[PDB]
Amino acid sequence: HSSGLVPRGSHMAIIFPGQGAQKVGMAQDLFNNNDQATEILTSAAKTLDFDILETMFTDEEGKLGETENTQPALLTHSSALLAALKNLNPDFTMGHSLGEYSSLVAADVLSFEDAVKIVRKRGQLMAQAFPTGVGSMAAVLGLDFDKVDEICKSLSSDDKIIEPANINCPGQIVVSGHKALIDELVEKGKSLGAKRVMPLAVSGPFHSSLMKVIEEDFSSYINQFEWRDAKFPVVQNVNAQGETDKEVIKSNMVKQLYSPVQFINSTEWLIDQGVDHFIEIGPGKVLSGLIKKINRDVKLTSIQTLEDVKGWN
Ligand SMILES: [Ca+2]
Repeated sequence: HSSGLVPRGSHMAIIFPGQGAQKVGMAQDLFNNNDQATEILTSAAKTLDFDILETMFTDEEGKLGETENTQPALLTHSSALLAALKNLNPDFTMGHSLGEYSSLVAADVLSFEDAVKIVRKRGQLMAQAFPTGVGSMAAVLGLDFDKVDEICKSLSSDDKIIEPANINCPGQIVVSGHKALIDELVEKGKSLGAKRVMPLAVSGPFHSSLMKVIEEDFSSYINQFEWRDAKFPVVQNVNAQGETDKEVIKSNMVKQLYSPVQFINSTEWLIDQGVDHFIEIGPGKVLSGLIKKINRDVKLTSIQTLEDVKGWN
């Protein structure tokens, strides 16, 4: 201001949701109503080997929530919104699990066509990593991280493991690992003091050390594309810090598979750099809800529809 002392603040981060934020009908309002968004949607349609747009808009096969489909659907919706927005001037970005790929497209690490192929393979490898019934995930609500981690250490036994996977906000920690231990937690969660332990609709033990089984296949595929440096820092899920290096970001995308999503620490790191406005771009406002529980003073904007794009523009 007029004192010549500009407070740390006024930085803005654009952020992107992942699995769990999809909805049938997503992006149907953009298609053929905005040229930039439609370029992205038609790119995804021409690139993918299934009918991504039918799957997003009407999902007559009820497969939108199967992660091999949901991942490219979410990337496509967030990127289509992003392409339609004018003078979005982010200082940083982050995204939740799949959402980090939307950050990579936003920061020009990856082109949209390279990223949509990459996340389709990421979804197919995750979906096929373990047979039905071997690994799963559950949301533990109402407990501090230290208590959830203790519980996980107690139940991990007999060569089976359960680990904190998605560290979302105070009172919401998703855990992941062998299904027998996930189901024991589901059964005993109330007695252990959790407000609610919700088993989740997932095909495997995502973001647990068990996902090392797909590291090699994923590293091999991602070498088929050119990765670039980021134009502004991507706060990565593995380490909760801003990264711009192409080789550091690429290596962290492979580690991301089998490492917990550090959403609380990434949110905190961004606020400690002076981010006071987060703009969520995608279907739903799930990350805005998590950030509100992390810090109630920062500003939250959600961009979900063509009308929200018009209002911003
Ligand atoms: Ca990854």
